[PDB]
Amino acid sequence: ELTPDQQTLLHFIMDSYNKQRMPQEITNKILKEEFSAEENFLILTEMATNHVQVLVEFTKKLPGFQTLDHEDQIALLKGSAVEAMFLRSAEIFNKKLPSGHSDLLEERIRNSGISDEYITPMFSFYKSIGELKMTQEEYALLTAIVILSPDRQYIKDREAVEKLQEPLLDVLQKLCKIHQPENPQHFACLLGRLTELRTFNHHHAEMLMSFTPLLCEIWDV
Ligand SMILES: CC(C)OC(=O)C1=CN(C(=O)c2ccc(F)c(F)c2)CC(C)(C)c2c1[nH]c1ccccc21
Repeated sequence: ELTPDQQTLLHFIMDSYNKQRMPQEITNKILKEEFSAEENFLILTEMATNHVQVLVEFTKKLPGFQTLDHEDQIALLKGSAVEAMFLRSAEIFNKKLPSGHSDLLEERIRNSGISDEYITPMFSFYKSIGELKMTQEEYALLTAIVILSPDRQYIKDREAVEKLQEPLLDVLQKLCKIHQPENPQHFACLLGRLTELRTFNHHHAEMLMSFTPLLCEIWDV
């Protein structure tokens, strides 16, 4: 069902998606026998910095992204960093772990210097989106779609972003039909999550209200 053009777009995206730290690289670090809230916060700051570094690089390689106006490119990166981080956290969180460990993961993140006001919403999101049983390809495409969002603040040429976003949505809709052929609702389910992710922008802003040179550059703190 993917056209040849679509197959190659997907392939370039998965090549670049596959350069991130594996879920266990992240999750082994938090779950190790020796734990403190203090080192775990520093640990999370490091992981957030690497996530942004890897996202920056993902935008260099994302087909068409570097044909955009340079200022718009930076604005898309800054407008999408936090949403991208939470989506990847959902993907990571839903990967199988040894006995007791997903419970342990959640409890440590809950005792890392950040209040329950933020943490509870975020784990409900991870578990809910987890029940959709998205493939790696769906996560990758939905990430690209988040980044190429024409309605971000400060974009000068919104039509230019739209022209790259629409082909990605077309690919995603095919992937949903390929991967869950008996679930006609799937694509609409993922459209929903596009909007739900945006709620995290406010929480994170709040959370920070209560860092590394890259995070200072991209989060603007
Ligand atoms: C691994 C990448 C994709 O994600 C992270 O970096 C974040 C992960 N976050 C997760 O919840 C997360 C982290 C690790 C996991 F293994 C997981 F399943 C979920 C969220 C948050 C807000 C706790 C956090 C994130 N980083 C923070 C930095 C400072 C302060 C807070 C954070």
